[PDB]
Amino acid sequence: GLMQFTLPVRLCKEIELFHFDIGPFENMWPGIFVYMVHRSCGTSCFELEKLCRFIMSVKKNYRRVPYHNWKHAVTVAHCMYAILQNNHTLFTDLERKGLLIACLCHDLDHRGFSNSYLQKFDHPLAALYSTSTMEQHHFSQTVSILQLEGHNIFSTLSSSEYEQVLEIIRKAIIATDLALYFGNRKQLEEMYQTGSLNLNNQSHRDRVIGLMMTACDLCSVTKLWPVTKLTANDIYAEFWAEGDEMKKLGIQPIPMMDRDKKDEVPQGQLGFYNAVAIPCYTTLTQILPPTEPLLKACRDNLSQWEKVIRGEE
Ligand SMILES: Cn1cc(-c2ccccc2)nc1C#Cc1ccc2nc(C3CC3)c(CO)n2n1
Ligand SMILES: [Mg+2]
Ligand SMILES: [Zn+2]
Repeated sequence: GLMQFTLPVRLCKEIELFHFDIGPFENMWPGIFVYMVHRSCGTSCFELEKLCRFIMSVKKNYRRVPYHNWKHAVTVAHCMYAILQNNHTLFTDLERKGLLIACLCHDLDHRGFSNSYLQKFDHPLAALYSTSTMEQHHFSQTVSILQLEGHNIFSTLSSSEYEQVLEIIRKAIIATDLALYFGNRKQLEEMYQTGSLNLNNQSHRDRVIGLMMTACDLCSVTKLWPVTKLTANDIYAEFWAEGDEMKKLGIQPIPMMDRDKKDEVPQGQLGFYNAVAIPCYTTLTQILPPTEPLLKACRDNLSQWEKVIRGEE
């Protein structure tokens, strides 16, 4: 009832900042997430015994892959927490509630392979879900954990609030499909610039929550350089394993996934910052001005990749 979660001082302060790293102590990550729900949503959003049981089933359903693991789930939710705390009054009670959960769940049961590798391997999930294959699976796994006994953290919501919150979570998780990001950002750019962007238009809110989801999902490019650079090793560890598997199916993988083309990593990061990360955080900053630190941190890391190329590290 009167049972606040507290963090040591350095964490209590740094968790409010966009560039926070949740640290290497896995056993503190659930405490961090509950702390964020309590401050973002209130101590009354969720029955604590249910939330804790839900967090631990979510954790169990993430796998020990190098990048798309439980640490990423909690990192992406912390970024969403920072956006919600710096844009307090722009979001409904239900949006606050759905989005942190969506972020914790957005990569449930990921195997460390792209939608592309599933389709070329001809994985059962690719016939059940022809587009956003893994992302429809992540949502399906979320609804499964919600229907386990003692796990329905949304039990107190009305029939119709429950359905809105599962619909916010479904669109939030689908939007983490980066193939959908490009179109969704282009539309958001045009609506903002011609002045048509309207946050009372539910289809516009959808778009805006989708862009936040892409921003939170890519938030490793907004950390301090030593965090960003070591995360790149985890990311390439998956991409190269998928490369290996492509070659096993008789297919030349794209260079990004070819461990034989390691040399050209720095130049490939530039591509990614310019083609994906910078545009994402630019459009997000225009629509939500208090998210600017994400843009500035991204630009700092692009500039660190330029330095890697010029032999200066
Ligand atoms: C487009 N491309 C081409 C090549 C390439 C070409 C030739 C030889 C070697 C590599 N590499 C890339 C790349 C990338 C990439 C993709 C997703 C992603 N998410 C994140 C953080 C949010 C987690 C990072 C940053 O690490 N990334 N980075
Ligand atoms: Mg994903
Ligand atoms: Zn993700």
